Amino acid sequence: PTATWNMVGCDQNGKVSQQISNTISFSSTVTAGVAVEVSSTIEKGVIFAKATVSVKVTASLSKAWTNSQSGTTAITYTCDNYDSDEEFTRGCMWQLAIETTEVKSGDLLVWNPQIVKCTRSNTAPGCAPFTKCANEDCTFCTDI
Amino acid sequence: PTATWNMVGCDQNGKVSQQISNTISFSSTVTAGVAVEVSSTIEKGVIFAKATVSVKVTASLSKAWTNSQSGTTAITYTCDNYDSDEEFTRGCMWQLAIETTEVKSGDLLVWNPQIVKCTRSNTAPGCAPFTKCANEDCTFCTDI
Ligand SMILES: [Ca+2]
Ligand SMILES: [Ca+2]
Repeated sequence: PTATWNMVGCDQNGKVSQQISNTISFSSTVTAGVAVEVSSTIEKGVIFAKATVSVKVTASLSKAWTNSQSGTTAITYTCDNYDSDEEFTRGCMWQLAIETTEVKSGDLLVWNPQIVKCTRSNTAPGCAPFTKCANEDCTFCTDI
Repeated sequence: PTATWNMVGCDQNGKVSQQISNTISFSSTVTAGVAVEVSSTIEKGVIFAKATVSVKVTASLSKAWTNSQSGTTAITYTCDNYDSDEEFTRGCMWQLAIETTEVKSGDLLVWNPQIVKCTRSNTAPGCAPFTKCANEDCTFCTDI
């Protein structure tokens, strides 16, 4: 047993499944505005102390145009059987620990592939992807 | 019985399931703008009180570019059976109380694993993950 796996969820009493999603989006906005300011002031100031009062009135009008596009991918995995080939009715879903080479398709679709495994209980597996316990206490692995 | 569980939902008359989701997202915006202000003022002021009126006209034009990416994981659990192996037609769903080591996969995928259990009724279980009542009043637990 070489590989190390991360546990992703355990259910003692039924199914476990997962969905993994990535979104990429690009957006842009164009804004055009105009403003009109009409102020005035009255200031009286002779022999020593000066005092003013101002009244300003502003009016604005803008218009923005946005457009955007996104793309998303979503992979879903379900636990259906153990390595022994019996139906899965409980316990844990595992994800291979190696980080992996991202897949792209054009500018806004991206995947990052996972390799998922399901086991009877929550004791961590060691066997390689597509490799099964060969002996009772799982110190050897054979091709599935 | 060692473990403590939190109740997450009870249905006296059918199924209970849950879905747990985590999203991580990074975004950035770049904004470039340009403004033109064309003001003027008329102020008349001799012997002793001064008075002005101002008219300002502004026009702006900006453009923002945003791009973002997110990633989300969603694990779903369903209650299918009791520890006795009968079909689940009512009862409660439980979540192990210990906080748990988060799994990551690159920059925007995160899980935090749960261990879920389902029971016949709403009396709190104490048995360890993958461990079942061994006796009528559940003071001892055996491997499932
Ligand atoms: Ca086989
Ligand atoms: Ca059993």
